[PDB]
Amino acid sequence: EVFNATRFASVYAWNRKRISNCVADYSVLYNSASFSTFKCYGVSPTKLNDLCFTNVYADSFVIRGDEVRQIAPGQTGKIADYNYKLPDDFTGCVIAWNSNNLDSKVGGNYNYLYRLFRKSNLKPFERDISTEIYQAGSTPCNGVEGFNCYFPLQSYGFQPTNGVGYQPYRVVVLSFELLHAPATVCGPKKSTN
Amino acid sequence: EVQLVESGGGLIQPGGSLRLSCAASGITVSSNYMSWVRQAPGKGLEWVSVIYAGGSTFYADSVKGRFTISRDNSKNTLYLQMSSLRVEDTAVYYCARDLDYYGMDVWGRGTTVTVSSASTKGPSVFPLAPSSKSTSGGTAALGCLVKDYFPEPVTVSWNSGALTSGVHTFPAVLQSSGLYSLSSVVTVPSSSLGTQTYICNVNHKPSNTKVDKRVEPKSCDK
Amino acid sequence: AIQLTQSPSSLSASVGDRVTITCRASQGISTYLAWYQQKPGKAPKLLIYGASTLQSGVPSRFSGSGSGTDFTLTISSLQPEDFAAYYCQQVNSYPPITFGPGTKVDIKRTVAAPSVFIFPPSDEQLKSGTASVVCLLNNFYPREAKVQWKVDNALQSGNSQESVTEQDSKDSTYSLSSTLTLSKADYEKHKVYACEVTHQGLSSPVTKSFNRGEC
Ligand SMILES: *[C@@H]1O[C@H](CO)[C@@H](O)[C@H](O)[C@H]1NC(C)=O
Repeated sequence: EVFNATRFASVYAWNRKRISNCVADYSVLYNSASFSTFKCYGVSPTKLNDLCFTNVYADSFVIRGDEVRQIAPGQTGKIADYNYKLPDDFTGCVIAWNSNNLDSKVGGNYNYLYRLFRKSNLKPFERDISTEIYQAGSTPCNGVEGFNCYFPLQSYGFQPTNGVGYQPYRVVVLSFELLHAPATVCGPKKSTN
Repeated sequence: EVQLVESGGGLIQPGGSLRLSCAASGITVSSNYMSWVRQAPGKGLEWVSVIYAGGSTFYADSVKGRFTISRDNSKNTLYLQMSSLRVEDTAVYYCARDLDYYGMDVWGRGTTVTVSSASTKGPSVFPLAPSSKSTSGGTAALGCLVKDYFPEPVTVSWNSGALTSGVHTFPAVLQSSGLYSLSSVVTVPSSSLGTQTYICNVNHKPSNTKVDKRVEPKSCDK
Repeated sequence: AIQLTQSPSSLSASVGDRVTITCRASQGISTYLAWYQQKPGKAPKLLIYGASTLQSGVPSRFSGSGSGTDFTLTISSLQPEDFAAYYCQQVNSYPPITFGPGTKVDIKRTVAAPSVFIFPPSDEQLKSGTASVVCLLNNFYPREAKVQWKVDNALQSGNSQESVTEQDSKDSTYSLSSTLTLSKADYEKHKVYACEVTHQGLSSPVTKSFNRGEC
């Protein structure tokens, strides 16, 4: 239901997934040639089949493929700086693929929104879903849009006619947690006759 | 009102290092996004950089190892420090403010820096005047040249900037002498030129010169 | 990268005439381009949001459209101050955002004969040994101003710098200038100075004269 979910969520409202007490088979993921990009930092995805983690987490959203390269520790992404901050010492894997067939409409699909304004970058894995009208200066907006009174969000529109640099991409990022606690995820490789 | 207050540069040889600034007189700087502009003469305008409310920076290809931009919220001022200049860098440069990512609001008047082999030289001013009888137009044409000055441009004002609506002027050109020159004309009733006299203020930043010239009639009655 | 070209590279229109300017893209953008107005010696100005969203304080006469790659602009009723040049700018991505050729849109009101004015060299200029044969073709339109300078009715066309100004929105006419850069001795040796000007406001090419007696 993470990779074959029919709809995803917007980047400002990125869902928060917990994986524990189950066996993770990443071979189903990296063997399939249906994902545009496959980046893992500080960890070997092939060797993930015989390692254990205290807790494994996933995040899913849809953004532009050109914005994907922004997501990296030590780097700043225009969306990422206000939608998804990532620690420098992060360890995990990032996978993304195009969704032109399912996330593009001839008339456009404007239902997906995104955070646009804030006065400081958020902390790693910190979300902001407040709908309060952004203030561009000293004069209070008082909840009425207009000059210097900007709605905090805006939308994305996508069409099949959009090019490769314009098509939406479905993004999945995996984060692994290893506290001073027993692990909850194991691998099935050692099964034999 | 909304307006941008810009620092101002000067004539520097290639490879020079300088810092500029620009204060926003419209809105508090911390509450908005802004930038600067590069405009090669007669070519176009190029994006260069931008700072983010989280303090993040982002450069263009040509300014990564060449330019640096900073801010003081208390001064409501956005700065810019340059390094490793080139000759072709000589071009009028403007300032960008972005109330929205997808557009532009208020342009600065721009600050100019010259990078060439010619040195700053004091101007030479030779006055001109026609005959008040010969004023074939109800408002006649006058003459006052600021020549052999380097570099351009020239601030314009005649008396105190009061008489400006009717004022018409020609663009300065890099003359055959390798320097620039220009002239300005003021609009007054032709009867006034029979007796009256006016001044033409000049404010040279690049040459630190201020020349104001009177317009004496030659006493055409004599 | 996206490459752009603006059509046309010059245009000819009258007061209230429908002016339509179009830009074309090589790649498919949805709503991420900006039409801007920038008069010479004047700053650019916001015109549109997306493709057809009006901005603040702009008369409704301004109009625009375009999507996919072909990107248009429209003026419902041309206005005299609209003498300017139009270009494009994309959103985000790379800094450059290259565009097409330069354009001059010309306003049609009338056709007027050029006005000839002449100034003498200054006393300092005489002492500078460089007389200024200053001529001003003011209030003329079209810009097709043909200028000949025959000193004592003998042509010396070289070593002079010509400065031409754009049309003025007040009078819908261009202005031209020129000034000669030689030695003075011949000037006082010379007697009468003549300028020949040909323009569509003249039934026949008019020529003026200026004797040395006038200062
Ligand atoms: C998702 O569903 C498709 C068909 O509906 C299937 O081919 C694919 O294997 C599924 N994904 C995974 C990870 O099993």
